[PDB]
Amino acid sequence: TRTEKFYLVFTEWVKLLQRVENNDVITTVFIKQLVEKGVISDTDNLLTFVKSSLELSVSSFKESDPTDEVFIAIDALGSLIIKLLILQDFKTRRDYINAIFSVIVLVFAKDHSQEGTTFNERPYFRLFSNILYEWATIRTHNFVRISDSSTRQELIEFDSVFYNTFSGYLHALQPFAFPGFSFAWVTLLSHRMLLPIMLRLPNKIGWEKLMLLIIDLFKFLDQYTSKHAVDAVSVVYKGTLRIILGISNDMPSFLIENHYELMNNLPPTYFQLKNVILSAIPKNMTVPNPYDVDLNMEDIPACKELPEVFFDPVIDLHSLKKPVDNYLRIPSNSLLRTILSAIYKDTYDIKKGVGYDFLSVDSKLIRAIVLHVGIEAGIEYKRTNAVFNTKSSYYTLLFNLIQNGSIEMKYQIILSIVEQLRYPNIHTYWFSFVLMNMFKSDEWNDQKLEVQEIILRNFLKRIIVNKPHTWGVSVFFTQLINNNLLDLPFVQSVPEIKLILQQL
Amino acid sequence: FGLKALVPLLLGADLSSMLYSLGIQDHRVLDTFQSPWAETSRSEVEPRFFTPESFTNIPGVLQSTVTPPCFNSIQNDQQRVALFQDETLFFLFYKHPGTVIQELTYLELRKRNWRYHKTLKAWLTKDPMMEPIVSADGLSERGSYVFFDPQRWEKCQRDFLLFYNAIM
Amino acid sequence: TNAAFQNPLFNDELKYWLDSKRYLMQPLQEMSPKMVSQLESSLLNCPDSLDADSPCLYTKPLSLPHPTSIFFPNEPIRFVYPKKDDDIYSRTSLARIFMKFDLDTLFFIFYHYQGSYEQFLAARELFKNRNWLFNKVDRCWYYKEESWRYFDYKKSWLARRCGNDFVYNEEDFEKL
Ligand SMILES: [Ca+2]
Repeated sequence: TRTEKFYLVFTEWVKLLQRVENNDVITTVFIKQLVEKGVISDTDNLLTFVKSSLELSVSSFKESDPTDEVFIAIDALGSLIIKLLILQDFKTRRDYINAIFSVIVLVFAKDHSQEGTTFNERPYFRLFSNILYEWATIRTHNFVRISDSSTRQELIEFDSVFYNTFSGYLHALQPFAFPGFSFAWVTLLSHRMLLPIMLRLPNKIGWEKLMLLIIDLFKFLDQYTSKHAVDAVSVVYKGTLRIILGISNDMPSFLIENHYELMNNLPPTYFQLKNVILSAIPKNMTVPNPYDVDLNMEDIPACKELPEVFFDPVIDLHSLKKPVDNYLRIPSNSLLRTILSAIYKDTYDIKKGVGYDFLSVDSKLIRAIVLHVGIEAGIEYKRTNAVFNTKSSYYTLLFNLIQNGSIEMKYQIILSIVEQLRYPNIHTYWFSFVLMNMFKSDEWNDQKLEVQEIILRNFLKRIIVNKPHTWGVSVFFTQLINNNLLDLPFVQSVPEIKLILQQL
Repeated sequence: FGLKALVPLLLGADLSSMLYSLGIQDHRVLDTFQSPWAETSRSEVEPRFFTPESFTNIPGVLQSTVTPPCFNSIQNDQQRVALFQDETLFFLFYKHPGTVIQELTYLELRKRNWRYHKTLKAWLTKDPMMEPIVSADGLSERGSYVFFDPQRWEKCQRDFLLFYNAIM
Repeated sequence: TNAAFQNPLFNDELKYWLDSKRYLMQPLQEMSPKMVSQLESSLLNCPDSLDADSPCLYTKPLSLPHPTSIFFPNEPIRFVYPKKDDDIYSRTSLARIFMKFDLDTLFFIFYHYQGSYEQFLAARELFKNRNWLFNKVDRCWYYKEESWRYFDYKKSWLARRCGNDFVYNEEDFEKL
């Protein structure tokens, strides 16, 4: 008669929410009178009640006709959960929310993976969306709708916990783990009562879990997208692109300050999405016409500012950190030699493909080193002169990394460098200087034309694609057509790219 | 070095239409974000919003003895409905089908010399600046009218051949 | 590792949960036929805006049922667009059309859909775009042109002047 107790309780709840408004004090009296009886006080009773209500609600969805309200029980359940969080005294609230999410994802998993499955993603999606809405509705204006000032303060403190918990479970519900939920999952990632809030929690405490989720997405895309592997996945890409566009519009600093991890996990053939992420521009900045031939970054204050980096790439340099910093601080040729050897030893990896192993360049590490050199360069410039110089440790380190590297090594270095050409800031400026000097350098050991072709390639990848183009790339390319191109031998060797060039 | 490279064969997509699909001056689009896909973005969604307590339980609206107000009486609610402007009646008529207030706004609009077109589901009224000319069979008249367009919230003048079996 | 997963009441479920971790144990995989099916049906059941929309199981009725003409609309209308800074509501069909609404219709909506989003947007139009102020104490909307006026929602449904002895006390007005 305990099963019947929980079933009847939930049924009565559903009937009530179809008769009175959600905020009706009759509801509050219901929950408090529910909690006086103690029928869900003890842990097993609570887990059993949430489980049974969940199963009944999902079944209710399944056995309803589309013309009905198929989410009634689900909707009521969302309300009941958040009201159970609000209207109780908590000695432990994190333990509660964690328990409830646990029950949900457990029932979810069994519904999804079992043999004769009749799984639908929608009722669970609806459950999560509703939870999001309910919390969104009670949280407005620092939980002002909560009467007790103590309880109010408690919820205020709990807010961030709520969102990072939700995100944690959402993370565990990612496409790799539960493909049958994928689209719903993606929708939840960009839910209007999840993404804009976690983009905006104070001191960026929402950014990490967001990046976790976005990385999950990118990885899922990369696994099932190649140049040859041409479908559902493409649909998922399209949605992703929409989401990233929204983010670029609303919170560009999120795309700007996470470009390292975002590039580390982004599929290499997603040219457009790469440009979209790197074209992000801080909210109230207006950029100069990038095609202005008479442009000069010396005459732009913005080009002297240091961009923010949410995750310091130096971590990913591991032991290399200490030597690389040494050489940058006070350069010498023997130290240069040593760290070149160290870097090479770490960047030339053996990757395990299917049926055979092969040599592989550690492109993530390369990006980390290039970004690190850029950051330290910008910092040295702010400290103050000798940073925009060929003799400088930063330029020399990148130069010699390219010079003594394999063709793949060269291409990767130059790629990460071009990635750093974004909005007007000190990185875009300095790396443009670096690139141009490399293009014009007379210090290449019989690899001048190779470097030039690699550079030119890395730019055509960024401009012969549809808009957006990043500011620095449009600028650099403009300076490239109007300096000291078609006379280059390797450009003549190919008529197809020669033509696209000729349009320019 | 063939691969590293200068031999590409021929991503890319015009993002203009996709950007117009979202809400793009500076404007947040994410707080009204319907879905990651267009084909499945088939309705606007309710954003977060703040309702002060003073917005609720407002007593005595138009002398109502109950809170919130309601319109449940054909006989007694005409006096309240009469106080509303044409547009407000249109709003009610298009928002509450099969209710007392739809019937009361129909009757009130009818009284203000609006006529309801059955197949267009749109209200029209005579443009005073011209006199109708009834057709020879008497089943229609040709005249100048003002139609109300509830999607543009506009009165719209039109020369029109109007059939009497089509209005009520 | 977590407390609810280790309860016998969920033992069976736990198995499937643990299965979800399999993709971590094997390094990389071409898409299983099964996974293709799952992904295909996830595409099929993809949640739409209506699924993502806010829940509402009950609203106090505005008006009793009545036998109306079959020629009237039989479903509620859905509006779609065919400091006055920008906010998240600025480009919604509702907000954009409320810009075209008469004070009469805005005041109606404000007092007859209390607690609703329509009310919220009406109040927003009134406050943000027409410089009316709302009073916590008498629930009236005021407007200033030393001469004040208020909309008499209680009786006359018109704008009435306040007396000469009216003073604006900010503590009595709602901060919007
Ligand atoms: Ca390595």
